[PDB]
Amino acid sequence: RPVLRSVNSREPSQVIFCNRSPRVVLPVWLNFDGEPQPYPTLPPGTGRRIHSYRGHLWLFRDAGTHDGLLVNQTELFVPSLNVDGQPIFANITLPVYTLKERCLQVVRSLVKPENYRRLDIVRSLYEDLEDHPNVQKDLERLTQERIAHQ
Amino acid sequence: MDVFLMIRRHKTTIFTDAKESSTVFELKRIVEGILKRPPDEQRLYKDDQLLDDGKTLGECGFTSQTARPQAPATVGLAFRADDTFEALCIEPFSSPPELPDVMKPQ
Amino acid sequence: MYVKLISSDGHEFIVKREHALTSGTIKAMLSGPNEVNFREIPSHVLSKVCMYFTYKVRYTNSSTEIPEFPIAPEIALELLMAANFLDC
Amino acid sequence: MLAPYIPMDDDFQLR
Repeated sequence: RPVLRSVNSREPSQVIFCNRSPRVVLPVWLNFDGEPQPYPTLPPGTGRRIHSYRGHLWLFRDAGTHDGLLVNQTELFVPSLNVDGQPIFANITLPVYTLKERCLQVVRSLVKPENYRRLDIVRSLYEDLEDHPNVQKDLERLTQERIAHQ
Repeated sequence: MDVFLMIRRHKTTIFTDAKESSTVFELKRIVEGILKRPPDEQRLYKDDQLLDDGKTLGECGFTSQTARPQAPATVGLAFRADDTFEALCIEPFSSPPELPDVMKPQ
Repeated sequence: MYVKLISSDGHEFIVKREHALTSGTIKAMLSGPNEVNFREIPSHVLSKVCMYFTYKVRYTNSSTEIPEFPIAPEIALELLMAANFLDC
Repeated sequence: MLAPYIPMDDDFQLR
């Protein structure tokens, strides 16, 4: 959607992606049409200089599972103009997952999807296991929260 | 500089936090409020080492780097008797069943 | 001040009341104007649940680097059922 | 329309 999208400012902004999580991080750039584009991943505890632009939008996920992550305590990161040539830091961290979500992550990392139904757990959880994290669904959710909050 | 702990005796365990700078005596005060036994009737341990009343938790070896919220450090607890010696005893938790085949690296 | 949770094998877990409220199930139970029995949950699971309460309270509303909440593969299914049951 | 890009540079460990 045009709501969540990068603006073609053409105004360079120096940024540093800092992975302060124990996950391999996938930076995702929202292009000019609001479509998510992947960028090189970051290993845990590593940082990297990025040449981005004022008004561009970024979000971050676990590279292998797409589990949600936060950047500077929030969902989206928007580069601003550099002051005194100081790069803008994008500190990526794990959010406090609910205990239920964390257990689902672990079970998913150990079980093949075609085997979920073989687990001796309550019926309702089968659906939860199958409803894995999805960036597209997140963008739609964020857009509703975005609009529907004014 | 908070340390997160599990104070255990027999089949009872108390989850609580304290400052690396607080003392063992102050930890006993916390226990007294919960289990109703004064500091002079309590024996606190880090493994098999009896912790002295006047030392800080830090001086005793507890550090926030190891005693974390999600993996608290264990503090053993024993109570005094007037003519007998109790002996530190921490009852083990239960054990889980075998990891289901579908969850094994197959 | 503190609430006592009882597991299936008789182990007693005493935690701060505010921490226990991390559980939506426990919050609703104590919302009215303490000892709570959860004798369907084994101690190897209830103990991890209490550690989760401490973790949630400490890291929520914090800008510090958050560590992973550890879950051994062999307790994952039971913990998942307890988290679902306790709403947390 | 200019997109983000990564300069050839050595990553650094977070201390």
